[PDB]
This record gives sequence, C-alpha cells and structure tokens, in this order.
Amino acid sequence: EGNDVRRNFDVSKISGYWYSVLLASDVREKTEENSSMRVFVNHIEVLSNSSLLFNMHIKVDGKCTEIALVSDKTEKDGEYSVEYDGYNVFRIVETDYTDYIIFHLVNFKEKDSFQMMELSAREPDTSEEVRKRFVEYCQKHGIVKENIFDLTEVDRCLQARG
Repeated sequence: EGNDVRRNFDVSKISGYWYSVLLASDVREKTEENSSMRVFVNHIEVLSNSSLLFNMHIKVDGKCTEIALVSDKTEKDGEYSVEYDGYNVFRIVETDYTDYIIFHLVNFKEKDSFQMMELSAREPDTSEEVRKRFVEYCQKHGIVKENIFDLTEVDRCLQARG
C-alpha cells in the first residue's frame, strides 16, 4: 500500500531523525537488556561518498551512552558494512522515508553468525499494519514472532537526544 520503496533508494531523503520501534533476532538473548545489539537510532547523516553515520545510544549499566558508527558502502547496492562486536553486513530492506524503515543485519562474529532486523521510524511509534508488515518480512527471514522485541515499551534513551 501507500508509497513504500524496496528497490532503488534516495538515501538523501532517508538522512534525518529516526527512532527504534521493533528489534528482532534469531536468538532470544541478543534482543535482551544487556545484549550489545540493543542500540537506539537517533540520527543518520549522508556522507561525502554516500557512507552512513549513525548517532545512537546504548545502555551501559543503566546509563545511556553515545555511540557513532560509520558504515561503509559495499559491492551489492543498498547494503553497508560496519565493525561492532565482530563484523556486520546490513541492508535497507524497504522504507517509506516519511514513516518507517526496515534493516537487516548479519554479524559475522568469529566462528558464529546472527541475523537481526530493526524497524525505525520518523516518530517514536508507527502504524499497527506497519508493525505487522515488519513481522511478515522477518517471518520470511525465519525470525519467529516470539522473538520480535518491542522498544516502544522500554527505555530507548529518549532523553539523551540530541
């Protein structure tokens, strides 16, 4: 429905202030409180070369910490690469630049692999159908509904923003 694009992107119109609605993975533990992969998007900015800078927050013993990651563009179009708790390869799944965005990420830790998907939005929360549309996408990626954690119903470091 609406005006969602999943093919060729206009990265220029995706640079701005995003939130973090839902975060899901293949493992139950990597979506938990102290799990490194529980980060909260604040801002994204287009670089000189089209690489992406992510201003975001993580809870270090209950205290919100500022983190910045530059994800370098790779061979395949629409996908970026960044190293954090191992090697990460992620790609923009689909987005309605004015409402939501879906991200898929594989973290190539040495000898083990985990995939993760995040739903971010221009506003702290987005539509129940968009909430559903994410579950349909991460269902195809084999991530079961049981392991789709909600960020809307927890402290997402809102304050420190920024």
